[PDB]
Amino acid sequence: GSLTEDGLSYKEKFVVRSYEVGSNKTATVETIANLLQEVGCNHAQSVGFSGFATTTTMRKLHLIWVTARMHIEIYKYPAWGDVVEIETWCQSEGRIGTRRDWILKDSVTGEVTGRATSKWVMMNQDTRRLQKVSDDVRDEYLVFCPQEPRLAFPEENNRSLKKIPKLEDPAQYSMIGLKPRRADLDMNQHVNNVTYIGWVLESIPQEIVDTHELQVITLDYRRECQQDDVVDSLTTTTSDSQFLHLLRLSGDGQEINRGTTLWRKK
Amino acid sequence: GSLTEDGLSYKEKFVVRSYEVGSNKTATVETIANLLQEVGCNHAQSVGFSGFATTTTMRKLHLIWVTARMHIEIYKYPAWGDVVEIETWCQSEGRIGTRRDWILKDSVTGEVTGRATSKWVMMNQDTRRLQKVSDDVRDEYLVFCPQEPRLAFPEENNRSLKKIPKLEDPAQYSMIGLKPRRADLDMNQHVNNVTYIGWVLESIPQEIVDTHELQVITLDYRRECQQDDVVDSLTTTTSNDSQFLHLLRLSGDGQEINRGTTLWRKK
Ligand SMILES: CS(=O)(=O)Cc1nc2ccccc2[nH]1
Ligand SMILES: CS(=O)(=O)Cc1nc2ccccc2[nH]1
Repeated sequence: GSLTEDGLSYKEKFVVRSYEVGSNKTATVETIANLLQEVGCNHAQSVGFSGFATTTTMRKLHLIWVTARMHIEIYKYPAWGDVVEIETWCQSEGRIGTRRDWILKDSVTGEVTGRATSKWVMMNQDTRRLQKVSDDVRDEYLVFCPQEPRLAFPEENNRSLKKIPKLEDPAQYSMIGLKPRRADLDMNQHVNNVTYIGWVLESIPQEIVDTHELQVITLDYRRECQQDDVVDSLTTTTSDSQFLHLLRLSGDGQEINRGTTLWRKK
Repeated sequence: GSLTEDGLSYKEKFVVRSYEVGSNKTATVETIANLLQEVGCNHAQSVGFSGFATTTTMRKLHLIWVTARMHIEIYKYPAWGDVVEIETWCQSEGRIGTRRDWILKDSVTGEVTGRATSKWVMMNQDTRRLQKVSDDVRDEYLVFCPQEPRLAFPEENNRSLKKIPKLEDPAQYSMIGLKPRRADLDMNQHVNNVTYIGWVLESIPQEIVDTHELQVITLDYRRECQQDDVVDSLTTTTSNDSQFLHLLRLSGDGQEINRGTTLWRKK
């Protein structure tokens, strides 16, 4: 991997692994999500940051970057043995936080096979309180981002910025009692954000998975699943096939995630 | 990746990923297991086989290669960003089946940081019945294996060939109600063999994990966990070092799926 000529974006190639593919022998959306996360960490390393991509000033204030929303759109999933190239860049969206974008390409043809966007906020790692981005912290990141707007999703009022509603009981489909295992944790012992995508998809029936391909997934992150927590995954068809998703703690029903998926007939 | 000069073994390098490491910021044993599986799959591809590594004759008879035992010994876990190089080769052990071995090295120093061995059997994929390797099928593989014995574990009576006993109730520690999710399945919709290693380790207390490093793991594969099965993971201490006896069984009737042992060293 490497920063591009201007040093304002990062590129990396990946060869799709045998354990990374589904029944179609093409990379799963969780593998795609893990590769986006990997190129994001490598971009942070290449410029001196750090998976919290922190400055020494944020480390002193116990401040970290946390994902608020992830949106992924796949046109063609890379097959087993194929090389996929991913370009990524960050951009501030005012005091709200930062946006990280990705573009996925086929290394052979050069065609865009997918794109992603994510919204991040600044949080005190202990109090879990959002303190919003200050000027002296903002200025430390501005030299690693382009000044002109560079958007993976430029269309006005696109799918990535749509408001997601709360699923109402009874759900059409459900997957109950989901628990994370040690392989679901990251290096800081927190549940990896990709696990939540997997948990959302657990409530999609096998008939949909076998006859359709996932085109779009949008996920909101509200609360973390704290290791010894149990998750319920709820899904209702809202339609192509569209679904509304809800992740909640098995006990009291506290919301952890809300999302939507769009699927195309094979 | 590539076959070595003699075409009798395969080598591949891997850069350790951020999501592949644990709390020590070094590759987990499940990441190591996935990388062993990947270089095994790439060795099969490089010579014409197709993750069952079958010949057209085995495909006609509905025969597959299935793991009976996996044994991994790690001296140093590769850190995040490090390149690890893995060499792998197969060798027949008569009509019983074949053995796949691995040697893990640090690409910078060249020192062996780990090694692994596995025993595989031929099974009919429909009836699940085992049968001895026929001479016509055996001959198809002989040209891709060395003739002289080449062992990752040559030792007189090494840990890789020790018989594992059945854990007796009550277990000291347990992790109940484990279920696989879609990411735990392979391309043929079966539970990936690496998931079982993860399930065994789920019953090790967090105090052991935080104060020790896993040195050896030996796992026997007896029965598959199907998509809709639920697993109970049982562990009892059997011991400077800490040793454990492990059992994976179906939550309901208590049918055994795996039995294993781990050895851990103080940090
Ligand atoms: C919310 S974030 O994307 O983790 C913050 C960030 N902004 C960056 C700019 C360049 C390199 C790494 C960067 N990490
Ligand atoms: C049970 S096994 O070891 O997966 C069968 C096998 N034996 C091989 C020899 C060379 C290349 C691939 C090979 N696959």
